[PDB]
Amino acid sequence: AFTVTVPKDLYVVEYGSNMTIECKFPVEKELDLAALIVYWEMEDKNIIQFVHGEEDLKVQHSSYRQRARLLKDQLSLGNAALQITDVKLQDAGVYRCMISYGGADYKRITVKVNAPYAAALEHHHH
Repeated sequence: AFTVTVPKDLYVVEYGSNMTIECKFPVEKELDLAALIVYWEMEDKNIIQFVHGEEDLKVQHSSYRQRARLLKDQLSLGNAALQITDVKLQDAGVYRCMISYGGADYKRITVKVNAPYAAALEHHHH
Protein backbone atom coordinates (compact mmCIF):
# COMPACT_ATOMS: atom_id res chain seq x y z
CA ALA A 1 0.00 0.00 0.00
CA PHE A 2 1.00 3.58 -0.63
CA THR A 3 2.63 5.14 2.42
CA VAL A 4 4.08 8.64 3.00
CA THR A 5 6.90 8.93 5.51
CA VAL A 6 8.60 11.69 7.46
CA PRO A 7 12.25 11.14 8.34
CA LYS A 8 12.20 14.35 10.46
CA ASP A 9 9.04 14.99 12.38
CA LEU A 10 10.01 17.92 14.49
CA TYR A 11 11.54 21.21 13.42
CA VAL A 12 12.69 23.97 15.78
CA VAL A 13 13.37 27.25 13.97
CA GLU A 14 14.03 30.85 14.87
CA TYR A 15 11.53 33.66 14.14
CA GLY A 16 12.33 35.32 10.82
CA SER A 17 14.38 32.38 9.43
CA ASN A 18 13.43 30.19 6.44
CA MET A 19 12.54 26.56 6.79
CA THR A 20 12.08 23.57 4.49
CA ILE A 21 9.96 20.71 5.79
CA GLU A 22 9.69 17.33 3.94
CA CYS A 23 7.48 14.28 3.42
CA LYS A 24 8.69 11.37 1.37
CA PHE A 25 6.56 9.23 -0.95
CA PRO A 26 7.39 6.19 -3.23
CA VAL A 27 8.25 6.83 -6.85
CA GLU A 28 8.42 3.39 -8.70
CA LYS A 29 10.15 4.40 -11.92
CA GLU A 30 9.81 7.95 -13.20
CA LEU A 31 7.46 10.47 -11.59
CA ASP A 32 4.27 11.15 -13.58
CA LEU A 33 3.12 14.69 -12.64
CA ALA A 34 -0.30 14.07 -14.18
CA ALA A 35 -1.03 11.48 -11.43
CA LEU A 36 0.25 13.49 -8.44
CA ILE A 37 -1.42 15.75 -5.88
CA VAL A 38 0.55 17.37 -3.01
CA TYR A 39 -1.58 19.20 -0.48
CA TRP A 40 0.01 20.91 2.48
CA GLU A 41 -2.03 22.36 5.32
CA MET A 42 -1.49 23.47 8.90
CA GLU A 43 -4.02 23.84 11.66
CA ASP A 44 -6.94 24.31 9.20
CA LYS A 45 -5.04 26.73 6.89
CA ASN A 46 -4.32 25.70 3.32
CA ILE A 47 -0.69 26.18 2.31
CA ILE A 48 -0.07 24.47 -1.01
CA GLN A 49 -2.37 22.64 -3.36
CA PHE A 50 -0.25 21.23 -6.22
CA VAL A 51 -2.41 19.34 -8.80
CA HIS A 52 -1.23 18.05 -12.24
CA GLY A 53 2.01 20.02 -12.11
CA GLU A 54 0.47 23.34 -11.15
CA GLU A 55 0.06 25.20 -7.89
CA ASP A 56 -3.61 26.10 -7.42
CA LEU A 57 -3.83 29.29 -5.41
CA LYS A 58 -7.57 29.55 -5.21
CA VAL A 59 -7.94 28.68 -1.50
CA GLN A 60 -4.42 29.35 -0.21
CA HIS A 61 -4.55 31.05 3.17
CA SER A 62 -3.49 34.72 2.68
CA SER A 63 -0.70 34.34 5.30
CA TYR A 64 1.33 32.32 2.75
CA ARG A 65 0.90 34.41 -0.31
CA GLN A 66 4.37 34.65 -1.96
CA ARG A 67 5.90 33.12 1.26
CA ALA A 68 5.32 29.34 0.82
CA ARG A 69 6.36 27.21 -2.07
CA LEU A 70 6.65 23.57 -3.06
CA LEU A 71 10.25 22.78 -4.25
CA LYS A 72 9.33 21.12 -7.56
CA ASP A 73 12.77 19.87 -8.37
CA GLN A 74 12.48 17.57 -5.39
CA LEU A 75 9.36 15.72 -6.50
CA SER A 76 11.14 13.28 -8.93
CA LEU A 77 13.11 12.10 -5.85
CA GLY A 78 9.87 11.26 -4.06
CA ASN A 79 10.42 14.30 -1.84
CA ALA A 80 7.55 16.80 -1.16
CA ALA A 81 9.49 19.76 0.27
CA LEU A 82 7.62 22.80 1.56
CA GLN A 83 9.70 25.99 1.94
CA ILE A 84 8.23 28.77 4.11
CA THR A 85 10.17 32.06 4.32
CA ASP A 86 10.26 34.64 7.07
CA VAL A 87 8.80 32.27 9.66
CA LYS A 88 6.38 33.73 12.19
CA LEU A 89 4.86 32.42 15.36
CA GLN A 90 1.69 31.56 13.49
CA ASP A 91 3.85 29.08 11.54
CA ALA A 92 4.33 27.07 14.70
CA GLY A 93 1.99 24.02 14.90
CA VAL A 94 1.16 20.74 13.21
CA TYR A 95 1.52 20.48 9.40
CA ARG A 96 -0.04 17.74 7.33
CA CYS A 97 1.24 16.60 3.97
CA MET A 98 -1.51 14.88 2.03
CA ILE A 99 -0.07 13.13 -1.00
CA SER A 100 -2.06 11.34 -3.78
CA TYR A 101 -0.07 9.26 -6.25
CA GLY A 102 -1.60 5.86 -7.16
CA GLY A 103 -2.70 5.82 -3.52
CA ALA A 104 -2.93 8.41 -0.82
CA ASP A 105 -1.47 8.93 2.66
CA TYR A 106 -0.35 11.71 4.96
CA LYS A 107 1.89 12.42 7.85
CA ARG A 108 2.14 15.10 10.56
CA ILE A 109 5.09 17.40 11.12
CA THR A 110 5.50 19.61 14.21
CA VAL A 111 7.09 23.01 13.91
CA LYS A 112 8.27 25.08 16.92
CA VAL A 113 9.20 28.77 16.42
CA ASN A 114 11.43 30.46 18.95
CA ALA A 115 11.12 34.23 19.37
CA PRO A 116 11.93 37.02 21.81
CA TYR A 117 9.06 38.97 23.37
CA ALA A 118 9.25 41.98 21.08
CA ALA A 119 8.97 39.73 18.09
CA ALA A 120 6.10 37.79 19.56
CA LEU A 121 4.25 41.09 19.94
CA GLU A 122 4.70 41.96 16.25
CA HIS A 123 1.81 39.74 15.10
CA HIS A 124 0.04 39.20 18.41
CA HIS A 125 -3.66 39.64 17.45
CA HIS A 126 -6.76 40.66 19.41
